[PDB]
Amino acid sequence: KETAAAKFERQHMDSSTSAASSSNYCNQMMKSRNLTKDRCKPVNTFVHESLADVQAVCSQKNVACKNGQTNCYQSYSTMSITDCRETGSSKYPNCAYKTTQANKHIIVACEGNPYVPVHFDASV
Repeated sequence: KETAAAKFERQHMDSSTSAASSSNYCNQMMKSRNLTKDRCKPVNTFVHESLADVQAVCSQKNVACKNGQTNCYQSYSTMSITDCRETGSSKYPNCAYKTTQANKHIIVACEGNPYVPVHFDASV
């Protein structure tokens, strides 16, 4: 089965670009990372930082997760991210997104040994 750590990398890591490439980026990436296979996933964030820098967030500021669990962590530094947001006119299987870049602190949930990101909770 795909591991939880690998699923986070597939859904949320894009270190090959420094920023929300193009207006096409979320349309291409939501499809290529398999987030439009079963339905249009409504919102998703990609992080444009190294894998090591995202993994290191699991040792940074401990914050409450939106679900009330305690295993979330906020990055001390801002990170380059792209938020993808399904358009009003998007109909599966032709899932359409708006691409918006930001520089924000990320909040991730971490689990396991090694203790690594398994969930993207929020950006602030």
